Amino acid sequence: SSTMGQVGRQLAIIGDDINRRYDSEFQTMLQHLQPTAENAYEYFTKIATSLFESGINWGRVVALLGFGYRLALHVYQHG
Amino acid sequence: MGQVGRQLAIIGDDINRRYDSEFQTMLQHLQPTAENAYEYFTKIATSLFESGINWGRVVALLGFGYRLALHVYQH
Repeated sequence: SSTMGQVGRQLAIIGDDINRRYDSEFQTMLQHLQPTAENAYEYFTKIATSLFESGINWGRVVALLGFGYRLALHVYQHG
Repeated sequence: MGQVGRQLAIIGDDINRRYDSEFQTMLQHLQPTAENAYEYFTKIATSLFESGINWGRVVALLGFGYRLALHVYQH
């Protein structure tokens, strides 16, 4: 009924679109890095630094968070 | 490293370009104020996760929560 439920379902469309666009693209970059528990932190901070030197918006931040989630999940499963 | 950081910049800019106006439209229908920003965010998040959780939905929630907080701060 209320707007909250309509907005919540609209965000599912946004969230699934982001998830479907870039989840396989995050995994491709992890295959190239092959990060491990010993170097996941250094990889992520220099990836983050290289991202923010060219600008910062909320889209860049959420992209980095998504990649950091996949990277950590990758390390946990392949490390 | 260099390409990973540059590709996430393209992705992040595309995400920012693709959905920012959709967040503004949601805020104008909610007409939120400081007093009820919590109630709106908490209920929206409930509706979002009724149909499942994935990182794409969580980051969308955060990008909207940041727009909501930014909108509330102006008023």
